[PDB]
Amino acid sequence: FVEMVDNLRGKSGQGYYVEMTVGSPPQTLNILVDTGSSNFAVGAAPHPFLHRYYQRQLSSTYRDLRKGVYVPYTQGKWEGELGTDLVSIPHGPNVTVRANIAAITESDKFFINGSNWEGILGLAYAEIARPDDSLEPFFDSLVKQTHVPNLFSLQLCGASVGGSMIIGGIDHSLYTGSLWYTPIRREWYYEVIIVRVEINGQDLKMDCKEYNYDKSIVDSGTTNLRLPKKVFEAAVKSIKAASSTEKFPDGFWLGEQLVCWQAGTTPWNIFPVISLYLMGEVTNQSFRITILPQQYLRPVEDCYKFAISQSSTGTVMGAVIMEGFYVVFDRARKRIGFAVSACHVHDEFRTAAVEGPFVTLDMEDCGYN
Ligand SMILES: CN(C(=O)CCc1cc2ccccc2nc1N)C1CCCCC1
Repeated sequence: FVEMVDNLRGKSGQGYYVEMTVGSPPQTLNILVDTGSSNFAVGAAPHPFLHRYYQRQLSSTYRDLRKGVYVPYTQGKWEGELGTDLVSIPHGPNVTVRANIAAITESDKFFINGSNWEGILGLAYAEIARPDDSLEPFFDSLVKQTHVPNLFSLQLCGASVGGSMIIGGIDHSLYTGSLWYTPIRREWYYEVIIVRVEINGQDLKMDCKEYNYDKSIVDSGTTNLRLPKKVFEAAVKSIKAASSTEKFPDGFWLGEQLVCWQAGTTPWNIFPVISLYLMGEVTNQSFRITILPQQYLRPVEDCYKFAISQSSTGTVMGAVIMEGFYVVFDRARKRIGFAVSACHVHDEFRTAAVEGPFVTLDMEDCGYN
């Protein structure tokens, strides 16, 4: 798989993008890899923050579907025109496909001033595809129209960030130890169930249904470990406690202040490891993934951001979790797999782990209905 190794680039906080081409002749764009959504959507107008944008008038293989899409979200929108064209991924499988494409023609707080990407790649399922599930997501089209296997994996290494998106298989050189799989609970987002949370090998001891209220998902497009509300303060409370070897203001933990140290020495030890238990492949079986403080204390370009934060929408295992591990989205088998990443950052004392099996009863009761 070397061709696809290291095919991802980005900037701290600005996401991961892969190079893609659209239309005939090919028009190259940097597209952001997002497992949190299901639309393939790209800039078509000369927005001032865009380096490049899709010029449909140049493409003989462009086809208007004569329909629009409106995608509002919490603090922003994008809006555009549906059509189809031929899509290819240079540092990826050697194929070319006809995919749905949303020509973005108006947006608000969508493009990042500074960033170097011009569209988004929705890697999740039809159910959450805008405007409706009849709009076949890109990856569905790829597997349907070639012999590329129904799976992809992501190794986010994290100014310049890099990684790999291995379309069609798994590159063993990218991870150590063993993959452990958690089932994709439903095919809309990459929904999974967390069955237990420790902070310093010490159970948070909360009703496990809290952890997946209303949703726990895996999302390359989100930066933070975002936790649900109750869970969040409970973790904070425990994190706050394990970190009593020093004080910080309330606004910090709340993601309203930065927190400053001296570029002489990185402390680290006074911060707790976080363990998440995820439902295993078998009845009553689970496994745990373990992040270090390097994963959740993120330098801003010497003050870091506490990269765990609260949420209304559920749990979101963002880059914080994902850069710890090789993540395999085994869509063929309705499961997500986790292994200790080969490129993740680690000191000499502690390390990110994927360990099992453990015994965990009533795991299905941790889901929400
Ligand atoms: C707020 N953002 C998040 O990723 C949070 C969760 C998320 C929201 C989305 C909203 C609309 C379309 C796709 C989305 N994908 C996501 N993963 C991003 C918006 C898209 C580009 C990067 C910043």
